[PDB]
Amino acid sequence: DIIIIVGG
Amino acid sequence: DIIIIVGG
Amino acid sequence: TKTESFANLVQYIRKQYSLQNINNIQSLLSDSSNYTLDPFEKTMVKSILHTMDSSIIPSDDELLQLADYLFKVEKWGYYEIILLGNCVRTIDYNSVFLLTKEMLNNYNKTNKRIVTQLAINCLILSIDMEEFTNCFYLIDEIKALLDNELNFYEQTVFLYATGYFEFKRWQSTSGIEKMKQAIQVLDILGEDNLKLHYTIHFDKLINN
Amino acid sequence: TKTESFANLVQYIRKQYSLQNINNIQSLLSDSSNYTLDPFEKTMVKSILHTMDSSIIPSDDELLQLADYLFKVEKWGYYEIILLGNCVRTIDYNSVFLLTKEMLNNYNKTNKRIVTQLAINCLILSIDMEEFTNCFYLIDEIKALLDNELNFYEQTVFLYATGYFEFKRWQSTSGIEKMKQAIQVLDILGEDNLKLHYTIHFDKLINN
Repeated sequence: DIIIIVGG
Repeated sequence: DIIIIVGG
Repeated sequence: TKTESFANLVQYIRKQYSLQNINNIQSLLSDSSNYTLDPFEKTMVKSILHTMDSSIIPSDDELLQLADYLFKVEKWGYYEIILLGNCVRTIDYNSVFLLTKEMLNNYNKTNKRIVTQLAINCLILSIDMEEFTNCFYLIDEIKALLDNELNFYEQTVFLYATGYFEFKRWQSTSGIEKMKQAIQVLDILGEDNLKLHYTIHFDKLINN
Repeated sequence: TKTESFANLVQYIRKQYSLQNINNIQSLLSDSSNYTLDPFEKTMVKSILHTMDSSIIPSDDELLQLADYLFKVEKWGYYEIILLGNCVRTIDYNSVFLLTKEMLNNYNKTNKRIVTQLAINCLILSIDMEEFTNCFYLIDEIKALLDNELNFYEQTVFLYATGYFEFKRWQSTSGIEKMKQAIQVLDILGEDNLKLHYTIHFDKLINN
C-alpha cells in the first residue's frame, strides 16, 4: 500500500 | 552557503 | 507518562514495515514479545497488518468501540491522532473524514508533521473513495501545512497523492508526471523498498 | 523551561534564513526584541550571519570562551550540539573535528537527527579544508546514522556532500552526477530558495 505509518 | 542550520 | 513506550512501539512497527518483516509485527499480538498492548493498540496493529495481508481484520466490535471512543473526546493529542491515522482503511470513510476535518480546525514542531501525515492519509483514502469535493479541501489544507517546512518525506508522498488525484479526476497526462517524479525522488535517494510499493501501485493504476 | 525557547529561537532563525530575510535575523542582536540571548547565543547568531554576510564575524574573545566552555562539558545535550553545529565555520577546524569525533563516541528520535546534521556539517568543513583521512570516517559514520531512517533532507544534503568529496579527492565524473542528482531532488520537491544555494556552489566549483 501507499499510506504512511503515522507516528514513525 | 551549503551548511544546514542544526536544530531547524 | 505512558506516551514513551507508545512512540517506541510505533517506530518499531515502522522499521519492521520497511524491512518487510511481516512476521515480527504479527508477534506483537501474542504473548511472545515484550510489549503489552491495550485493546486500542492491538486494534491499530491489526489494522496495520491488514494493509500487508488482507486475511487479517479487526472484529466489528473492536472497530465499533474504537470509533465510539474517538468521538467522545475533546483534546486530540499524540495518542488519538496516531490511532486514527493508522486506522484509515478499517474505520468507515464517512467517520474518518469528519474526524480529520475536526482535527484540521485546530490552529509545536513534532505535532505538526503528525497532523500532516494524518491529512495525507485521509487524502489518499478520499481519492480511493472518489469524493472530489472532500479532496480540494484536503489539498489546500496540506499545501498550508507543508509551507516552509523541511519535511521531504511528507512532501514526496503528497506529490504522489496530488498526481493520483489528478489522474483520478481528469485522467490527464499531468498526474502521471507527478507520480513518476515522486518515484524518481524515491529512486535517487536510494530507498529500494518504498519505490517498490509506489511502483506496484502506479503499475496497476496505469495498466487498467 | 529554558530548552523550550531555544528551540523556537533556532527554528525562527532557520525560517528567516530560508526566506533569505536578513535584517530580521540581524535584529536579535540589537537591544530591542523579544528573544534576549545569553552571550553564547549571540555568538551563534553572529556565526550564522557570517555565512550570509562576511563582515559580521564574532570577536576572538567570544570564540575563545565558547571553545573553552565546549571543551569542558561532559554531558553533551540538545544545547551544546546545536551551539557547535551552528559555529563550525568560525571555530578552528582542528577543534571542531575533535568535538565531532567525541560526539560520535557517545552513540531518541530527535537526537539522532540532531547529531546527523552536526556530522554532515563537519564533513562539509572537512572537504573544504582538504582533510581526507578525516572524511572517510565521517562518511562511514553518517551512512550508518541514516540507516533505515526517513530523513530525506539530511539524506539529500549528504548526497551532495558525498558528490563534493568525490569531486574534490579524485576529480572524477561520478561526484558531479551525485551533486546534480541532489539538485534534481531539490528541484522536484519545489525548494526554490534552497536550490539556489547549492546551484551557486556547484557553478563556482565546476567553472574553476
